[PDB]
Order: sequence, then C-alpha cells, then structure tokens
Amino acid sequence: SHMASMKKKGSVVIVGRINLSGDTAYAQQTRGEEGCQETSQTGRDKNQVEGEVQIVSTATQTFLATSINGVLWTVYHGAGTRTIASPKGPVTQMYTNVDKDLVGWQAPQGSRSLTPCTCGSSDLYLVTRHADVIPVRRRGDSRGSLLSPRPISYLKGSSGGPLLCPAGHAVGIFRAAVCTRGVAKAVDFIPVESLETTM
Ligand SMILES: C=C[C@@H]1C[C@]1(NC(=O)[C@@H]1C[C@@H](Oc2nc3cc(OC)ccc3nc2C)CN1C(=O)[C@@H](NC(=O)OC1CCCC1)C(C)(C)C)C(=O)NS(=O)(=O)C1(C)CC1
Ligand SMILES: [Zn+2]
Repeated sequence: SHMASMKKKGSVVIVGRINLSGDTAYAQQTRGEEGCQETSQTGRDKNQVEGEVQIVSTATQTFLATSINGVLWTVYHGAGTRTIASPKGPVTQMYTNVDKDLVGWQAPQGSRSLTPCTCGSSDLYLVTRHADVIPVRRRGDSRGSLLSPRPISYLKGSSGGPLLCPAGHAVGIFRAAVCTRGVAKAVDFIPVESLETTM
C-alpha cells in the first residue's frame, strides 16, 4: 500500500551466448554475476551482442533466448513481462503470450537471426545452454523425443533455446521437458509457426 517504496523488477540481461559460428559449439560468458545485477537494475547494456542464441539472466533465473526473424524470443516462465537491457535503456517486449509461454523483444543490434524452417523434416537438433547438441526426432506439432534420454538436470536452464533442422533453420523454441523419474525422454517446444502467427 506504500507506493513510494514499491520496487521495480530488473531487466533481463544477456550474459553470454552459445557460439555456433564455426565447427565446434561452445558457450561463452560475456558478463559476470555482479555486472549482470547492475545491468538488470539500470537496463543499460553496452556490451557487444553477437550470434543467434543468447544466454540470459534475471536476478533469480538463467535461461536462453533465440533470435528468429529479427526477434529475440524466450519463455514467459523465465522472463515474465520484463524488459531487456539494451544500450539505450530498457526495451519493452513486443510480443507476450502467456498461453504459449512465449515472449519476444526486437533483436539486439549485432545479433544474427535464424531462418524459420520450411523443410518439413523431422530430424531435429536441440542446443542447450552448455552447447550440447541433442538429436531429437519430431513426434508431433510441439513434441520431440531425445534419441538418447538425459536427466532433467542436463536440460535445466535451456528453455528458450532452439530446435534446428539439419540445414540449421529454426524449428522451435524449447519450452518444457517430458520427464519420468527425472529422465527427459522427450521435449515440448513452441513451433516456429506459432511464433510466425504470434508475429
Ligand atoms: C528441464 C528443463 C525444461 C526446459 C525447462 N522448462 C521448464 O522447467 C518448464 C516451466 C514450466 O512449464 C511451464 N511453465 C509456464 C509458466 C507460465 O507463466 C508463469 C506460462 C506458461 C508455462 N508453460 C509451461 C509448459 C515447467 N517446466 C517443465 O519443463 C516441467 N515439465 C512439464 O511441465 O512438462 C509438461 C509435459 C510436457 C508439457 C509440459 C518439468 C517438470 C520442470 C520438467 C527449463 O529449462 N526451464 S529453465 O530455463 O530452467 C527456468 C525455470 C526458466 C529458468
Ligand atoms: Zn529446415
């Protein structure tokens, strides 16, 4: 009831990336925890952004975000309604869909965007926050099975990351793990068509 002391949530902050530009996939950190905390409060991030897949953080969570068609997409359960930090101050979401667990902001200058897949192919690849590439067979509009199941620990923090086709197009955004006895045998993802409709 005391508005003058009500706090504001900070921005989502880009803290690294999954580098996919060469022959080896690897995670890079571009900002530490202390600098992330300060950037989240100000919303002013002057760091150079590169690549398609970003590692992002709030004060309490860390996850991924993926650029497709000029929009940096991630999950609502990670970002909520938060702004993203940017060189000129906080930037408001341009898409928010809690029913799909989806949000998006204009893609940062310097990022590169994935192209939405039109191959109609079901041999996919999930990219995790540790730069593991996980073969996934598509099993429906929004589901795929891991060829080699993994404990959910291995997937935790990778929501917002991409599923790609063999040609490297974006097929979907990783949303939730399909888990029994803590082993992920399948994944739930936001299909790129749903992004394209949301757009
Ligand atoms: C392990 C890595 C996972 C990718 C990951 N995802 C999650 O943990 C998501 C968030 C939440 O699901 C949702 N929450 C929502 C919340 C909303 O408004 C608040 C609105 C819409 C939402 N829609 C969904 C689906 C639960 N869940 C799951 O996966 C759960 N399995 C599940 O529910 O399966 C069913 C059957 C198959 C379909 C759904 C599980 C039990 C924890 C494994 C991950 O990495 N997250 S994350 O980065 O660590 C981190 C928490 C961000 C930091
Ligand atoms: Zn494709």
